[PDB]
Amino acid sequence: XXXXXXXXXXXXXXXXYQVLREKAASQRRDVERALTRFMAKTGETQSLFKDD
Amino acid sequence: ALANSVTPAVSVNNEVRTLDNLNPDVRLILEEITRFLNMEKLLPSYRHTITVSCLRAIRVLQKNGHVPSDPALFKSYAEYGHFVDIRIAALEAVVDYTKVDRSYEELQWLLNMIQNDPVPYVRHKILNMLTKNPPFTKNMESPLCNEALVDQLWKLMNSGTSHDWRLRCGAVDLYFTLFGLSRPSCL
Repeated sequence: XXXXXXXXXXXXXXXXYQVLREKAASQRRDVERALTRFMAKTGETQSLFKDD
Repeated sequence: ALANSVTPAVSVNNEVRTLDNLNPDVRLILEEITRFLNMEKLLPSYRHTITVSCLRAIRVLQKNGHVPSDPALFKSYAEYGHFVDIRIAALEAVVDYTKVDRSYEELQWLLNMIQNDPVPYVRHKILNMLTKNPPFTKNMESPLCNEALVDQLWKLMNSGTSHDWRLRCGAVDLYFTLFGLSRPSCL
């Protein structure tokens, strides 16, 4: 069958529900912290300690 | 619930002032309250109630010696052009700050803003929860109300309070709490 016949390729399955929504919530947390740092260092700033 | 994660016993000797970048889960709580404060600065969803809970959390962290006892954030959120709830939470915070810490100057600013602001309800609730949460407690007078604060409170009962009846009613409540059925031990 290595020479005559053939097959078909998909090459992408994970199917892990809890892992998928962990990845989605981690990406949401990353977007939160990224925009947090962005407009944290962008605009008018008052800190918690001195010069955070 | 993050505000109800009171951990008062981290600073054993001096851990208040950016020594450890204080550790280990208090910093994660600071990360989350920073995220929610900046989200409600960007999103805002319904009255900045998340910001009210975050300011209560920041005051609890100031009461546990992690973030140092500095009113300047609460001062900048007791300003005029905000929502009523943000301002009322920052004013509850600075009333409890004047209770615990010995900040006389922010009390002077608080009385001057009792005199000078156009919104009645913030004055109402300043006087209400200043009576509920009193500094300068009767017959426990360490921060020395007798110097000139008795005079200025007597003035604020007499003058500058012809606006509403209830503001001098709250000042009557103030003299109920502060040196009530006696002389104030001045002369």
